[PDB]
Amino acid sequence: SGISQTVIVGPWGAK
Amino acid sequence: SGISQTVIVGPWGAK
Amino acid sequence: QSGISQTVIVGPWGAK
Amino acid sequence: SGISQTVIVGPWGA
Amino acid sequence: GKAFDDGAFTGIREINLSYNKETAIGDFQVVYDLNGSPYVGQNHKSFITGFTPVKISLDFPSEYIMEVSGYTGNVSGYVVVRSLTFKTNKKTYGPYGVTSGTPFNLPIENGLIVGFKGSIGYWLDYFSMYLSL
Amino acid sequence: GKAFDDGAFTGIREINLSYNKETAIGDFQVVYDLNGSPYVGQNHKSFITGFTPVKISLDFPSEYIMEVSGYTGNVSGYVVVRSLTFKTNKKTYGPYGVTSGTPFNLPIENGLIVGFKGSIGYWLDYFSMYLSL
Amino acid sequence: GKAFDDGAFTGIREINLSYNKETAIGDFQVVYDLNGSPYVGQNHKSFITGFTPVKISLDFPSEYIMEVSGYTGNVSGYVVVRSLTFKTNKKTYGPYGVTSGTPFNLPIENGLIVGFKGSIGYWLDYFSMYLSL
Amino acid sequence: GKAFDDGAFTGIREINLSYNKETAIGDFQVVYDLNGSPYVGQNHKSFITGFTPVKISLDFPSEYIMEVSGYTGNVSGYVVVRSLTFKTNKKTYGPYGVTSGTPFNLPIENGLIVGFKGSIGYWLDYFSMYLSL
Ligand SMILES: Cc1cc(=O)oc2cc(O[C@H]3O[C@H](CO)[C@H](O)[C@H](O)[C@H]3O)ccc12
Ligand SMILES: Cc1cc(=O)oc2cc(O[C@H]3O[C@H](CO)[C@H](O)[C@H](O)[C@H]3O)ccc12
Ligand SMILES: Cc1cc(=O)oc2cc(O[C@H]3O[C@H](CO)[C@H](O)[C@H](O)[C@H]3O)ccc12
Ligand SMILES: Cc1cc(=O)oc2cc(O[C@H]3O[C@H](CO)[C@H](O)[C@H](O)[C@H]3O)ccc12
Repeated sequence: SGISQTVIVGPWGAK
Repeated sequence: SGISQTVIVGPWGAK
Repeated sequence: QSGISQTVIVGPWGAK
Repeated sequence: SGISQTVIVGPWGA
Repeated sequence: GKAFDDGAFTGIREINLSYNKETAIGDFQVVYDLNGSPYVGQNHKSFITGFTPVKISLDFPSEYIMEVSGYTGNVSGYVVVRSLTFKTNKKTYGPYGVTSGTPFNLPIENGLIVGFKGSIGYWLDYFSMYLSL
Repeated sequence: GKAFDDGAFTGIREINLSYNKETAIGDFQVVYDLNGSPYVGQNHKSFITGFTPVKISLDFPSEYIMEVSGYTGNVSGYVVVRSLTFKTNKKTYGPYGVTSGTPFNLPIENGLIVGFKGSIGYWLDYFSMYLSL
Repeated sequence: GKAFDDGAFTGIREINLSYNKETAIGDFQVVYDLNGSPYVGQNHKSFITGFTPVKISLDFPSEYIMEVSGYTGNVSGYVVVRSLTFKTNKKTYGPYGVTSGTPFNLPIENGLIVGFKGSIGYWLDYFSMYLSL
Repeated sequence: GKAFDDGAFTGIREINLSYNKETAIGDFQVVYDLNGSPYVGQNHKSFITGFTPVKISLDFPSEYIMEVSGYTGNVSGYVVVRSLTFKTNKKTYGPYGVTSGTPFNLPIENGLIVGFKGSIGYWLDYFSMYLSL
């Protein structure tokens, strides 16, 4: 796909 | 510099 | 998706 | 710095 | 709660949040950097009011966040983010909100927080962070 | 020419450029993706006018650029980008301009063009591309 | 302790660690992937012996870690990593060690752990992780 | 010819290639950096002999490649890489080979070449570069 990706960390909190 | 970089998370623990 | 980390790659130059 | 970096290739042209 | 996702940007210029010490984090909004200019993110508001406002204005790009930490816990039967702290290379902002429940912390040795996503009901239910070089 | 630098975004939705058969590429403007919404880039305009406008509308996000090619050459004493072609996974757009002089090409095996920078005087003098995953 | 830094690789094939049910994490070694082939990392050893070894063998590349969690706290007057758990998209490995002290956890929504660094004396003193797409 | 793919590393320490002043590039081999240690890449050998070797030893990590350029053209009826030049922040190495046919160039404004892949028969058929921050 033509969409750039980034690292994401988390989530913290509720489900 | 000629050294490749990367995201680093932490440290957890002492110090 | 995968346990394999990804890298930009440019090219190729030469025969296609 | 606080500014995110990206690979940049070129320039072409001059 | 209502999910939000700001996506990723070039950096962070300011964070406006709110909290109540009886409960948890309420509102959350961020002015990001986008290629050199301020980008005013949407204000993700609690469904209620009564919160104390906090404005964390960073000396961008000299100043950047090196650690985000906080507490999650049960408020009135809901697991929510009760407190947040933002440490930069210049000083510490927070804690905001009561430091009770289960701690978490994300120190960054190399790299930048460049975006936030999450969900806010009466309180900030959960959040995640985009990281980049 | 006047230097320009859009910086980096999430992807590309449309490219608008202009060219003249007698000379070289004139104006250049990109509609980027930014976190799933369109972001209309600055329009980088020539100091002069009379060029033929072209609009390349990509079917974002399934369509993306895989190769950018062109020619540089002398026009009225200036070395400029005389021609551009943009190849996507779907089709080829171009060449636009004059295919004379020295060729260049950047094919991409893995990754995405997410921004442009360069300089425009009477014509597009040169340009570079931001690449990301 | 002795500091160690494996640097960054292409992903993770195995983790070998050791622990003691009364104390903390002792030894830590990783078999990384490097460009589709195993790379056997340095074995980072505690100054003492007597630990229970565990081998965590991942079905690389389809199985990868999505969360690292554990506890830090005091052992003989030193803050050390008392417990670790590694959650993949397939299974949970752990907890190994003693689950008391202060919890921490790094869930990953997008991206991979590609390296570890840290320090080990009698026990794992601290550690960080390299993250990458 | 025979495909090769070194993968991606942390940097480049040395490039050992061979070429013929009357034909194209033949053998290609790279000593990479891998987290501070030299990584001796496989030697990718031409199917034939009669080349002149060259050793490009970089002052890693202070010296690094800023532009790869060269020429592709016909040799015995095959489109091959006829010539290569490596410019670093310190000096220029090359041209090696025959400076004829269709030019190409990959200048880098930000980032690093961290790997090569390609194919070699009697001469270097084609190649690609891994780029990273
Ligand atoms: C404290 C309290 C008082 C009240 O009258 O109603 C609610 C309703 C709540 O639910 C919403 O907020 C939650 C926490 O942020 C969660 O998002 C839930 O899905 C929402 O419905 C919470 C607290 C109340
Ligand atoms: C008077 C005149 C006539 C002509 O045909 O071209 C030019 C170009 C000029 O320069 C501007 O465009 C250049 C090529 O793109 C370059 O960027 C320069 O820096 C611009 O000022 C000026 C006058 C012309
Ligand atoms: C339990 C115990 C008993 C003893 O006689 O000496 C030590 C020394 C210790 O310190 C070493 O391990 C620490 C935690 O891993 C830390 O690395 C320190 O720098 C080491 O020298 C620990 C325990 C002892
Ligand atoms: C000069 C020459 C003479 C001949 O009889 O056969 C060949 C075959 C060649 O092919 C090999 O090298 C090519 C270019 O490097 C390409 O890789 C091909 O797939 C190889 O088989 C080359 C030269 C010849």
